[PDB]
Amino acid sequence: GMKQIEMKIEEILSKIYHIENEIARIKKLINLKANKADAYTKDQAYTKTEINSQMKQIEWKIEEILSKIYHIENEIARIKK
Amino acid sequence: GMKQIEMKIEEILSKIYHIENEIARIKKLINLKANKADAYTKDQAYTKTEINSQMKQIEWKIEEILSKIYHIENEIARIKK
Amino acid sequence: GMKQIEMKIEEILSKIYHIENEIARIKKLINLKANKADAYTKDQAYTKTEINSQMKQIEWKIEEILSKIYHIENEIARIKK
Repeated sequence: GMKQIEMKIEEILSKIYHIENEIARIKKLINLKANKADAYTKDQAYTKTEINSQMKQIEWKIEEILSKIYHIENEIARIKK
Repeated sequence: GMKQIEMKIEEILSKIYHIENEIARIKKLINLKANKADAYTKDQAYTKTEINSQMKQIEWKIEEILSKIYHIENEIARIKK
Repeated sequence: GMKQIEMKIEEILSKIYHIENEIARIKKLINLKANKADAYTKDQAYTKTEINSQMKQIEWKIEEILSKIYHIENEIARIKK
């Protein structure tokens, strides 16, 4: 009777020790994780694709401008010839 | 006396099983969390507000340029007439 | 004999109560962590440095353009004098 209880107690203590070691490992893993309060999401930041689209709009306007200037410089060269 | 100890042991074993199931769930949840080593924060990235401020300044410069170019093209047109 | 078993059961119940409190804490910590499904990383977003480089490239072009426009305006003022 006592022997059976003692055996169950030994198994219980082993399970508890194992749990305590799992919890220690979990605490270490948690500390490797980023906080919600810090990490940027779609609510805070643009994606690469979103930035690329905005930059592309600018770049087309730059190229159009350069093209207009090149034409202007040729016009001036014709006037002064 | 032995009956009461056995009952407590049953309760302990149930509690342990419950705890083990919670830990298993916890481990799976942790694995769905982003790592500090990967997640971008204010130290790594601009916000949408920061980007928007920079893009609006560029657009203002572009708007200034386009006014100057239109003016020039009209000046040239007058010289050639 | 039965007294000593009762004391080991008391120590086990104390350990379990402590563990339950650790688990409750762990769950609270996990809920403060950002999800992989939400957090932006290098796979979703540019860094400040990467944006700065792109913005510097645009700024150079704007500078080139402003210089060309200033030159052209001076050339036109001379032609019309």
